[PDB]
Amino acid sequence: MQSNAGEFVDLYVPRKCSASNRIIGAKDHASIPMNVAEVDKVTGRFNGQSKTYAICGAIRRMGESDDSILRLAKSHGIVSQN
Amino acid sequence: MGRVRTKTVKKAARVIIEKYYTRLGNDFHTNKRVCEEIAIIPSKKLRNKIAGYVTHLMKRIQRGPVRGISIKLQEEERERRDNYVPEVSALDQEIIEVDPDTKEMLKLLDFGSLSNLQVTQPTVGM
Amino acid sequence: VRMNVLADALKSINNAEKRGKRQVLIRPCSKVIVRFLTVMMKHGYIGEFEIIDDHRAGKIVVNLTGRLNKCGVISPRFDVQLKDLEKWQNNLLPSRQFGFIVLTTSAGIMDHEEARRKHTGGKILGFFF
Amino acid sequence: SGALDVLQMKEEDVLKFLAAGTHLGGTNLDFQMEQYIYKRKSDGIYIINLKRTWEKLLLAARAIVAIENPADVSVISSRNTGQRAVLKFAAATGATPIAGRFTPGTFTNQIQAAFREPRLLVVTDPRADHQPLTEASYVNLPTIALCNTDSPLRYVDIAIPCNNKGAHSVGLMWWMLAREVLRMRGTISREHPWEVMPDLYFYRDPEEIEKEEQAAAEKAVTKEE
Amino acid sequence: GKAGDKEWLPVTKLGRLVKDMKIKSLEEIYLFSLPIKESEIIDFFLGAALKDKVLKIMPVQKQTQAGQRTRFKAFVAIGDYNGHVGLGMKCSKEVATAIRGAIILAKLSIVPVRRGYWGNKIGKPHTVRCKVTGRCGSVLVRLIPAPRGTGIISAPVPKKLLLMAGIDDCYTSAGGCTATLGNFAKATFDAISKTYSYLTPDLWKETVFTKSPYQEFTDHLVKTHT
Repeated sequence: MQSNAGEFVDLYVPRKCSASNRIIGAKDHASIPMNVAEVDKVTGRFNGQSKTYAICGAIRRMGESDDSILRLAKSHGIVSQN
Repeated sequence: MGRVRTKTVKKAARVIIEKYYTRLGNDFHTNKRVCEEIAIIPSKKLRNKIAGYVTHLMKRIQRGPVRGISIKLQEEERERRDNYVPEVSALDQEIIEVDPDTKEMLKLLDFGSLSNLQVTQPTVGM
Repeated sequence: VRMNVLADALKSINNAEKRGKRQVLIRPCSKVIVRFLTVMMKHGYIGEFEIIDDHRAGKIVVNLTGRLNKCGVISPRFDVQLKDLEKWQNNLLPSRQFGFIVLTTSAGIMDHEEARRKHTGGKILGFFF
Repeated sequence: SGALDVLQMKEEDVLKFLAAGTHLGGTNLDFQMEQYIYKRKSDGIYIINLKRTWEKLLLAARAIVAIENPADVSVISSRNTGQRAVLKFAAATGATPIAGRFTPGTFTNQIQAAFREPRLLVVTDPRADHQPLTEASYVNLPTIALCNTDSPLRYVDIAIPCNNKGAHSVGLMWWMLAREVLRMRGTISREHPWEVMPDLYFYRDPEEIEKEEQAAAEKAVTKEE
Repeated sequence: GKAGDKEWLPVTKLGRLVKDMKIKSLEEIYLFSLPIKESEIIDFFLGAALKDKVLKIMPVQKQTQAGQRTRFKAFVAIGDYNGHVGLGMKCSKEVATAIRGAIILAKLSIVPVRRGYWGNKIGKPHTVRCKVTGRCGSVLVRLIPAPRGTGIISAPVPKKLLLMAGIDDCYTSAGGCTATLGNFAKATFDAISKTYSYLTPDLWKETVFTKSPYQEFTDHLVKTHT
């Protein structure tokens, strides 16, 4: 957040979950980052740079996260036509 | 009557069988004298109890596995059941066929082999 | 009955956004709802929206994001005279800095920030933030 | 899938899926399990798609790879069928098994001596191991498990559908799971037969084991005679 | 005579990374929304700006066949004047032990606040970002933003918390039974929490999802550490 100078304030800028577009607080212990491993996709062997996600507790606790994690990987890979 | 064993007996009885499994017999008197040497039990009457329960446990340990304590040879046979069972080496019997409405899925996913057809009657409980 | 159409409309998109959705169905499609959502789209609280056509009155479908917190209606429709304005916007908005009271004027439907630059009072409809 | 046919399901594995009856799934359904099913028979039994099973296997396994420590991907199962399977899993691949009764508070205590902080979980059957799932949402653990048609989804991030009512469906699936993580991380890759098989991830069968061992001893004695 | 402390050997993973000093601020912790399970982590980062303000020391007591039995339940506030506050309750047989139990618990539950401006900028935020609420069982508060130099206009109870928060200007109003102050202060604390859980147009730009400290610093923790 900006000021007169454009100087940035706020002690931490919180992170905003992928499929809910809302922000998770300092205490919120049902919110998970989930690391998918990429592969080279020529031999199907692990190669470094991961795809990382974040999900909030609200969609987790109702049981909607399973669709969100699927759709996120469906707009990328690995998922073709499921 | 009464005389239901306390937890102080049942705690140490398990321990003494785990780490001195070999020394045990199944006689009262032999199992007493072993407990006297591998540990000190500060009373005499207490000693006569802990031996008798150690004896009573050792009867059951020579059958199937007890669920309160572990010994080595049971964890052997555990491993022997849990690395191969004699029932199969084949997956599952190598060829298993399926009925239609599964075949329609496979038709649209480029598979077209090893099937049977039976079109079983309507319906649930009917 | 369905006395006021716009008032029944906003509660759906309010309820839907809370549960976590991104497509809705709102009926029965008034022209008033269209120009409302047009202004609400420019600022960026909702995405593009598709008007289905029927002869009856139509149906509208919306694509939305979590940016919206709540859009409410204010009914019945009171007048504002550009000195009553400051009193309204204090009660109805979380902050001076952002939030947008909507209204209709003879110069068309618009936010309050625009109306002040045209010197036009008029009838208030709802709000959002 | 992703890569064109060097990750996509082979003709071989199809036989194993069908012989272990994984395709079959229970009578009752949930509204989160509607898409995974294709359809019903003429009888109460609903046929899980095997293509849809296969895609979910991969990113599940790829997440088990994505951690840089293999000693803190804590697997859990408490059903008897899922004891022998998980034990070989976490023995072969570096992982931590929690076999049998969970003994609650082991993801939130500072006094218990079985306290652990892992990152992932891999659970069999939500409705036997509901306890670790609830405690996962107090300390931010990603979660994976094996769902059936009638198993609800709640405090899980990804499902791996299966028949899993106590079958060869169980042990086969845990074997396949351990196969994939080695194709990406390990040097087992070649994707042509691995030495270890799914014939020891299957259930004990303790009374069936004792009877088979007795019959094998009788067959050994009669071969020697 | 004899010298040297030795205090705080971590049994917690997060605690060990702080003790080896590869986590450089609490602001990293909050960004991943981790629990904090030890009271020395916070007291390592801070500890020379944290004050306590014991609100009430309240008796409660039940009835048994031998008569009364009374335990003392005290509330204790905590906060430095840069944006971090907390609050805690605890009860025990005696007084001092309950107080010291609460001074530990309040450090554990500490959180940051988000401060903002009135309608214009001149640097250094002095008030609350947006108009928020917070309820605890029929008590609620309506923290309303205020211009500079008005001071905190509130009852005595929330005037403690908001002043420690560094929120120097605020208008408030209460609703319901504020006599039972345990509700009243927990409802204030509830409101003060919501400040970073309220979405504003500033935060609409998308996050970069930087990798976790748990992931990057895992190399030191492959010895026997848990």
